[PDB]
Amino acid sequence: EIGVKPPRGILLYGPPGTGKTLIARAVANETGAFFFLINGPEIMSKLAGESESNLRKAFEEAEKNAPAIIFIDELDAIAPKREKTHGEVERRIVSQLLTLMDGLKQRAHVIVMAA
Amino acid sequence: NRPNRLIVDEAINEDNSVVSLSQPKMDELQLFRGDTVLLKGKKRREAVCIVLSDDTCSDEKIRMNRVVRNNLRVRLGDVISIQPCPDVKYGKRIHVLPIDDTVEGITGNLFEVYLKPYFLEAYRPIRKGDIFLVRGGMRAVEFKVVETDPSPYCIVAPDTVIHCEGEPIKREDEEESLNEVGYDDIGGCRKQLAQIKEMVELPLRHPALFKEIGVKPPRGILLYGPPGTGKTLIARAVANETGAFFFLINGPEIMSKLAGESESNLRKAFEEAEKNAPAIIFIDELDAIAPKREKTHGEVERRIVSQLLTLMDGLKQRAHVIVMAATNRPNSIDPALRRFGRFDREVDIGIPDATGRLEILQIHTKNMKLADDVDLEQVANETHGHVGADLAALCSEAALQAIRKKMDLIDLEDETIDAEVMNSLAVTMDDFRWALSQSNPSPQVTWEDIGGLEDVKRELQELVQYPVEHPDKFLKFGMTPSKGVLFYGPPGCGKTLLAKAIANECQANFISIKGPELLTMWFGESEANVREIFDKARQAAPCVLFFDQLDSIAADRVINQILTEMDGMSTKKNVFIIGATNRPDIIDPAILRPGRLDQLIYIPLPDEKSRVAILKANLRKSPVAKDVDLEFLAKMTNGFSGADLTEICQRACKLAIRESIESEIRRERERQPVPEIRRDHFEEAMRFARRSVSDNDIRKYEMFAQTLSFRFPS
Ligand SMILES: Nc1ncnc2c1ncn2[C@@H]1O[C@H](COP(=O)(O)OP(=O)(O)OP(=O)(O)O)[C@@H](O)[C@H]1O
Ligand SMILES: Nc1ncnc2c1ncn2[C@@H]1O[C@H](COP(=O)(O)OP(=O)(O)OP(=O)(O)O)[C@@H](O)[C@H]1O
Ligand SMILES: Nc1ncnc2c1ncn2[C@@H]1O[C@H](COP(=O)(O)OP(=O)(O)O)[C@@H](O)[C@H]1O
Ligand SMILES: [Mg+2]
Ligand SMILES: [Mg+2]
Repeated sequence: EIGVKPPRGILLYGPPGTGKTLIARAVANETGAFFFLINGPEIMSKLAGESESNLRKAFEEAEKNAPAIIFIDELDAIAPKREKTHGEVERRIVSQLLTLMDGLKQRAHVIVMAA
Repeated sequence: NRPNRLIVDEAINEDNSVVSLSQPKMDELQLFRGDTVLLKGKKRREAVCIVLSDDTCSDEKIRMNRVVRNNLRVRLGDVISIQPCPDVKYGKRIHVLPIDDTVEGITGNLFEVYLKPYFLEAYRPIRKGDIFLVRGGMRAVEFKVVETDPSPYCIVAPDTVIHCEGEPIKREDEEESLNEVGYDDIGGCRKQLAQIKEMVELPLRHPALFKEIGVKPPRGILLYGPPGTGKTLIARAVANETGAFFFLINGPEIMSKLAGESESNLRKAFEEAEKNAPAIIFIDELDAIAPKREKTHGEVERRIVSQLLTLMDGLKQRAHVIVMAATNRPNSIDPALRRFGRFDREVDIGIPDATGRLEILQIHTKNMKLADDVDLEQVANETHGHVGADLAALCSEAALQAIRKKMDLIDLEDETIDAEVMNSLAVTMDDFRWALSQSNPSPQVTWEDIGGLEDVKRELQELVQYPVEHPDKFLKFGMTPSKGVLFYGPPGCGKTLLAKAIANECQANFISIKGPELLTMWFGESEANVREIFDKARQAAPCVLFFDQLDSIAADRVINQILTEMDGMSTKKNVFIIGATNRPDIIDPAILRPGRLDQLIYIPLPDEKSRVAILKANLRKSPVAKDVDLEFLAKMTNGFSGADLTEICQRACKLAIRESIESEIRRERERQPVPEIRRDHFEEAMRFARRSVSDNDIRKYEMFAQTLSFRFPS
């Protein structure tokens, strides 16, 4: 009614031990919306291109169970500087994540967190 | 400004089928009442309606109701074009579809209740996609025209078949089409938008014009700006209100595709662009898709860059397609892309200005429910460095403060929120003020200190201020002011503070260097020190250079470097040099020639009256009682410099301060005055002091003075 879109991406950053994934656990335990958990290195797959498809499938799994929350633990594992990345698959994964985040406005009911 | 252009006006008795035009403009267009005409507005939205006339209508205005206003995606005061729409045939079969929430809870037959009476013998002209509102039933229901036969323009005759079975239209789709994004939405870049439109639409609209002059249109347009300016928004707006087909390519979307599938996508984009000419290709974030070919760790990126190069070179401009790019780092784009023939024109999208950011805030906040108190102009002023993305984030933060203010009355655990709260909820100026609070945008010495030498100070203004005081007179009358002045005499005239005062009077920084500091006991370091000092003076212009113990500088090539750089410094006219010498005989004449040090000013020991002036200055710096006589102190300081007299004042101040503190501490301790000085302390400081400069030094300086009377004939 007031006319402002919800915040689509929240980044939790801090020194080790502060309680970021503890916040994630608390939210996953006491939120109403369906909770999807993503661990960065878990995205990797041996088959050609299956890791980007894993990120994609996670996002559409959030789509079907809307509203949803996606938690991407250890975001720096899969989101380094593409100017400094020497690997093709990692660069494709970062770009795929960027495309998903840009479409997250199209989603209209999904919120993603990262620690 | 054209007769076809008509300013939007309110309708009085015009329904969805009729529009009113003034009689003089009705004759000007050679139009007749009852004719069918084509209506064009923003965002390439058209309509067809019956044309009528109203004598109460202003000439420059056109009458059409709110529904027709919506169908043209405009508001009151906007500009639309009017043209005849000949050969609109009678309808055979047209399909209309309702809106979901407008029909929710309605279970009757849509046709009989709404459509047939509203289309009964009306001969209503309707174009595909038009939205029309029909009264009746329990509540007014909106409908969407999805299909007509013939298309797009048709007349609903009595024999026209009307059917509405199918799927209703959602509110989200209609809302997205309604708000969407136009040229008016982008604010603060009207110059850049005008340049873009004239650069891109003219080859699309008039390729023949470029053919006649014989000049090929620009092939590619490159957008470079800091992140947040709105290049993607400009791309979307161009995608909207251009007749040519628009194909959008995202750099991340192409990178995310597997190797060889990005190649196929680029090929298919160019093929579709040439197939449906005229066309536009946009590659957003060109830096993402095209890294520097010299420095790229992946072969796939180089392949994609080279494929883009070949495809853009292969464009023959007969299809007249324009490729368009946007970036955050223009230098990150490959040099081959920026060369002539590829992305030849580059458009800079800078940070919006105050009026521009006020415009941006207008569009951002016009969706938002607003109170009367909040003023957008003050917020725009307080956002000096905020770019449009920061403005949107600031709007969100202000809304969030409104939410927090209404948070206490509401409950999070509730499944629904109360209506009285939301109609009570409103954003004020204070919310924007808090958002602004959190938001983050992306000499000393004077002339009074030195007592005396007022004429010397006037000479100093003649030296320094006159070029600024009257530059026009200097321009008319050949004049290069002296850049160097020598102060010769005892170290008792305050020339050090005269330099600071002359620098301060023009608010120019002042540099002071001691004589032995220049030496370095190295073969070329000492000379390089002088050159570095002269460079500092040149770059820190306007400035004044002071060389304490300048004579001590003067086998020895350092002085010769000084002459060299003093010759060189003549190019810059606002740098000044002042010289201090302890003995005048030692300094070489080559230092004191005109062009290096042409003004010789004698610095005399302070006068007794000048000593009283120094005493007044010291009374200003430190409170002093009137029991002591300033004349007596000045008399007793004949052989003492101004510095030693000031030190006498300082010591007297110390003694009197000690006396006052001791008396007040004695009073405070017995419980458990005169910071102004007495004559006793002044006598103490007089007898403590020793002479600064003997008579012999004054004899030397006087002899130097004597080493330094005309009437023209007839
Ligand atoms: N603010 C806090 N309140 C209560 N317990 C906390 C808090 N912060 C951390 N802890 C506890 O300390 C430990 C911190 O581990 P945890 O992995 O949650 O921290 P983190 O900073 O999010 O981790 P990492 O930096 O490795 O991602 C856990 O046992 C957690 O329960
Ligand atoms: N001049 C403007 N007028 C209206 N809205 C603007 C303006 N500038 C920015 N915005 C708003 O700020 C946001 C800009 O997002 P957008 O992705 O288009 O920016 P950008 O600078 O082109 O992006 P990027 O850095 O990814 O190239 C949008 O919400 C847009 O509505
Ligand atoms: N003739 C003078 N008249 C007024 N003040 C002086 C005079 N000579 C020195 N002073 C004061 O004494 C302080 C030290 O001066 P000093 O550097 O010894 O003079 P000089 O530049 O002749 O060596 C300065 O702050 C200056 O204000
Ligand atoms: Mg953790
Ligand atoms: Mg952008």
